[PDB]
Amino acid sequence: AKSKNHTAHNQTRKAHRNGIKKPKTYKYPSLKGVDPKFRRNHKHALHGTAKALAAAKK
Amino acid sequence: PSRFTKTRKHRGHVSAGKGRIGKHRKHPGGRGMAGGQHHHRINMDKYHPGYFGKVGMRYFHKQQAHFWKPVLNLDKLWTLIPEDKRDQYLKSASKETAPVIDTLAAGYGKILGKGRIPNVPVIVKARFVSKLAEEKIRAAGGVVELIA
Amino acid sequence: GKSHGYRSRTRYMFQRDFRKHGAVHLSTYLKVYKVGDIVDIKANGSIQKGMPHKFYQGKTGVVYNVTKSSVGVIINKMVGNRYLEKRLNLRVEHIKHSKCRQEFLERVKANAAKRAEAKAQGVAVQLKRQPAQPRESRIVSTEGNVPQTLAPVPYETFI
Amino acid sequence: AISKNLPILKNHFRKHWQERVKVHFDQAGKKVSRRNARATRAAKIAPRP
Amino acid sequence: VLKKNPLKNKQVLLRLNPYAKVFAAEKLGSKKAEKTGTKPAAVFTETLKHD
Amino acid sequence: GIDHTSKQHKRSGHRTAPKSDNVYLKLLVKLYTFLARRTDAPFNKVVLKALFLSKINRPPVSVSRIARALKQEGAANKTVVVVGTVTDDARIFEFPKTTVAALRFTAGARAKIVKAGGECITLDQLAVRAPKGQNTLILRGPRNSREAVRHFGMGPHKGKAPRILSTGRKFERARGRRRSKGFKV
Amino acid sequence: AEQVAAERAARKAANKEKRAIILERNAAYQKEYETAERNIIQAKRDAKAAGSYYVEAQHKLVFVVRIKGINKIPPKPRKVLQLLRLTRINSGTFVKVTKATLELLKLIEPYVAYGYPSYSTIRQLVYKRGFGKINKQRVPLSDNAIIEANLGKYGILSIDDLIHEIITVGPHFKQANNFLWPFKLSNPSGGWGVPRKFKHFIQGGSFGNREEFINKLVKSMN
RNA sequence: CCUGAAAAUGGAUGGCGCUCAAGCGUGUUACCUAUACUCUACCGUCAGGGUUGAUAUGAUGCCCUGACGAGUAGGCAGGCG
RNA sequence: AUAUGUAAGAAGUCCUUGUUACUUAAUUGAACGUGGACAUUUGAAUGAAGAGCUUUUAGUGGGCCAUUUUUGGUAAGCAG
RNA sequence: AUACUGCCAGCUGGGACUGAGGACUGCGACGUAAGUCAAGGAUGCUGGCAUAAUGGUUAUAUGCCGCCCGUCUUGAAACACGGACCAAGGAGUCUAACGUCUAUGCGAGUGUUUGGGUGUAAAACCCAUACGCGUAAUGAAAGUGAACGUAGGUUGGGGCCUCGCAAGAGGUGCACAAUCGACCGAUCCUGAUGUCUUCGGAUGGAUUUGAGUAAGAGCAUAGCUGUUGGGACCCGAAAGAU
Repeated sequence: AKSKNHTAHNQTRKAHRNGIKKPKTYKYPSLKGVDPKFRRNHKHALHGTAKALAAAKK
Repeated sequence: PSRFTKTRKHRGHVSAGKGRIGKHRKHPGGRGMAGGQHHHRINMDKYHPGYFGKVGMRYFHKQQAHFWKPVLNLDKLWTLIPEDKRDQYLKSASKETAPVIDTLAAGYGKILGKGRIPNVPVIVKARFVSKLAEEKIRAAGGVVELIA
Repeated sequence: GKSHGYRSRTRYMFQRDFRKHGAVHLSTYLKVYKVGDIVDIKANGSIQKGMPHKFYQGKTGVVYNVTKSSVGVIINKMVGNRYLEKRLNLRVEHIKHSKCRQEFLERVKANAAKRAEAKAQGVAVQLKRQPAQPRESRIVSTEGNVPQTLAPVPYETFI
Repeated sequence: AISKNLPILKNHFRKHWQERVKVHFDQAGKKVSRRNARATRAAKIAPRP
Repeated sequence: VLKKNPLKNKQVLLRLNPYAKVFAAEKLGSKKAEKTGTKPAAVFTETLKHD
Repeated sequence: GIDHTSKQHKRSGHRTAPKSDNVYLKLLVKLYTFLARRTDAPFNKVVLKALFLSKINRPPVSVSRIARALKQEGAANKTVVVVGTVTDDARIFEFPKTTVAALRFTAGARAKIVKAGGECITLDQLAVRAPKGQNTLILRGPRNSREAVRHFGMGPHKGKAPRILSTGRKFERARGRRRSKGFKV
Repeated sequence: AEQVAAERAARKAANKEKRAIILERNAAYQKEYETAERNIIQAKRDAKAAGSYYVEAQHKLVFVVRIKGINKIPPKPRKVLQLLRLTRINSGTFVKVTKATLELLKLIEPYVAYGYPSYSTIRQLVYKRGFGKINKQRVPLSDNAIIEANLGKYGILSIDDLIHEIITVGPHFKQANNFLWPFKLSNPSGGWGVPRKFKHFIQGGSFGNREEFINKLVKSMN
């Protein structure tokens, strides 16, 4: 017995019930996937700023 | 109890909550862990990665008592000293009368250094010790004496 | 059987252009992309490395990573009932700066400039854009513009 | 047979386990019988410990 | 407890609109206007009456 | 007919009237509904809803957590307020003279506080001393560190603690968990 | 705290002062209304005098009433009817006329009748069926205090102040218009005047833009 | 409008019947009536609020305001036995 | 044509570096910063019925019919 | 000086349905000064009848409407299946191990109940062993084992810490989310003093990795729901075996 093969009928309606919300955005995205050379250097630069800031507001 | 169950609330409704089309049949997908590689693969892989196959070496006649080595962290070390004398020991922190902490007598095999003991000297009797836990104990003025 | 390869149904999408084949003009390699830049994706069919998937043709994203020849682009893709964050490693030939983005930045500076001029005198500059408004009343003079009367034409064959 | 995120269990009940089920209903009964046996036994050896 | 509609119930009308007294008294619903004979140009009637 | 934009007859989704049958908790609720309505103090509003919270949503607060809270600058003399149990921490060797208001204190927690010379008051005593929540510092315990939550969101490439009974070699450390056996997650 | 005359005298005096300025403002609106309509008339006469044609300004306000039920509406006009607050048949709202809102109206054309309301029908709409959205609740206007308590920060103190902000589309139209609950009109008292509603007004139907004939339809619906 | 235009029980512009129609094209109105719209009452649900006031009124009590109500499979709740 | 991506700002914008082991010929930049200048217009419209988020679990996993687009078929109350 | 259009907070009539709601308040109107009013919901007057007269119930008639229920199904009144009728019986249970949630006790602990002691005798009550789970992870393992920072920095963050009399900031920020770090184990590297010269072991690291640490949260009992094994919601094979 043959059945129905495929239809996207009702699929858009289902996807809109509690649906298509955009992904929540953040300040400070994850530094994964960015260049390690930039990541390694960024770690040193952020460290110095925290030390530099701490000295200023001692 | 029976009177709070939904079986009472399904009385009068034909299918008892199991549906008219796909009913409550006996074992529609197999029994127990059947088909875990075949038709339950989508569940096994999602929730139980690592389930199939073998990983390491075998150990015949493994006696669990051999590996009995409960750990005592340094932040918990002063809980072995009894409460009545504990206050006396911290306030009278001094060599030549340091409390003796028999860690094995309490039921611990190894002593780990989770850190921040007070600088009160303590004698710590242990079977096994961690490098940092002995380091921190000396910096508090105390010592670790290995007990068999 | 059915066929769904990486570049299926890309016959005209990845076609180069009419009288625009061959080597790419070098200004595309002179454009600079920083993290946060809004870029469009138009795949160049001559350059086969760092090629976006056909889904990403015409998609606009934000740069998050800058490598030797490529930029990481974040693109929101609709998968089912929610958008998923996708990260594209695209060579520069397949992207260009969004022009609307650059136009809005000029408005940001123009809005700040207009606020500076108005703050000198307080004339309610009203930086906010407005929709096209219904027309105001006007008077149409007829001198030299006498109305010319029109009628429906009769039907005729013209064959 | 296998369904949503749960611990995988091993309940060994594929034999005729229901025949070999012992409920210790006589916990109270055995304790009383044991104390009686201790009581009578001590009497028979009346001075002994 | 009960909504009363102005344009009926003159009392609720006067509560909302104190000017309803003046508008009524001066009959500003029926107010005359002065007249002056500003005649449209002869071209305007020729265009309208044009066949 | 109405073209409805949202679901009709939708319940609020927050708790009111705590699920507990404890009369003394209900007594504290009726006191703090009154305060949250007649005082305009935001402190009374959060205490009222905190009293509705379930046990997992009221994680314990150790005296260590309170001692760190009292080390905030300007916070040494504030009244530490916790809606739930205050537990005793043996990992500290010094406790300040603070006042702590809480639903419950463990024996060690209460003994620790009174020995340092402070007070262990309930939330009805705090209300008499601070009807507007003056000079208070609300302490909440760690809610995402309990055992159940580390299994939430479990799936491929999530790192979320499988639901497992026996732990060790040959208990889900194989195909699907390492590249030497098939693939890794 | 004897409290018989002192407190009530001040409140009535404050109410009396608010009435005097509402009276003064309503007189000014009537003068402005009458001036604008005559000035349009005078301009048409003057253009005719100088051989020219006076083109009246495009209407700035439309009243749209949903004339179709809620079943079988495609998603895009259904979204537009929701953003225009027309979720029931015969529900009506005012719309400030702009290209952004005109394109909205052309999308929902098969489902609504709209046009250019005059001052008379707006006054009658607000007086008869006027409800404010207050704390997400539909409370009848029925009093000047109810508008002043919710739109007084924008200077709208009376019902006529609210009507004025609608008829002559003012700077605070959006706040004044959204304050009004969507108008809930009846079916027309004498009918729709056509055998079939669901054709365009131009085609002898009922939907779409009927420019000034919305006044007859709305007044018979109100 | 007529011819073209033939199927099997007796027979169906729904039927009667209708011929300057009660037919057909069109225009103009008047009129009829849905569980729809407007208004009002009452039930319920949900939401938002008020209320520590007198020698009467447990504060999940009392009260105010608004909106809403189709339902198989199914879920939950409050109840009945 | 219809459909479709993005943007229309407080995580935004205007200073000789403040940091770095990255980068530059180079205080050149890159990224992230400290201090400074910006609530009724917070940088189109309309609406928003409270946002956002989590856990857990039922049923379902035979579909069918308008209009429009459309494939196979003479066609079908046919198949897709 | 008019069959058209628009407006009137213009006027004068004729019908219908409704009367919700306080032991005391509001907004207003009307005379130049006892106050009245159609102004936050019906009163006044007058009849007839204290009874099946109104009304409830039920039977019939009348007007209009109304296919037989359950089931499977896209679709049932079906020329689909079960059902001649009635009574009684008749179908998601209990247990072992559990997931979420919730309630309760105690809390870095928790669980008395194998047992012992008692007892008004399977109750109840009591017990300063052990054991289970938790308090440490990670690695196949041998093994090693969680703060040089106020248990870190950044963003947000409820609440808290002044008021100034109608724009109105700053400080502290323990839940939690995002993020950059730090610590423990594994992997891959460096291999210092020293030394049964072949052992020993980093302070130095790495787009590596862990179900980790980073001032514990768990243990126990109960309940709904869900899971697995069980006869497993109830009934039902053709078979197979001794």
